Amino acid sequence: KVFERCELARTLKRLGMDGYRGISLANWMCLAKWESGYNTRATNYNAGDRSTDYGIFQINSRYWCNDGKTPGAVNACHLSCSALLQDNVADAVACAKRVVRDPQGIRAWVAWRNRCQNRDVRQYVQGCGV
Ligand code: NA
Repeated sequence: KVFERCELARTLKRLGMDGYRGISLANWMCLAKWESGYNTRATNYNAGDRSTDYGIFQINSRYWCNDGKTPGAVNACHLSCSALLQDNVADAVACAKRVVRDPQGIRAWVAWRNRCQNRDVRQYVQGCGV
C-alpha cells in the first residue's frame, strides 16, 4: 500500500519511532519518502551484489531479513523478507529499530545522508498533528 504523508506520520508515532535512539520522527519520514515514496510493496534488486531491498524503508536482505537467495547473508531482524512487504508496517518498524541500534544509526541508509542529513526536514511532518 502507498501511505498518505500524514497517515504514515501518525502511524510511526504510534509505533514509538519518534526519538527512537535519538532519531526524530521527521527523519524517519524523510527516509521513507526517499527510499520508497511511502510504498510498502517496493522492492529493488541490486544486481551488483545479489541482494534485494524490501519495503517502505528498503531494508537489505544481506543483513536484516532472509529471502534465501542472497549469498552469505544474515537475518539480524529474524524475519522473512516477505514480512517487510505487508500493508501493516509493524514488522518493518521493528526491523528498522534493529538497524539503528548498530553504531551507524540512521546513517546505515545512504539515501538519508544524501537527502535528509543537515536539511530542514520539518516539512515531512508539518500539519500532521504529531
Ligand atoms: Na538475509
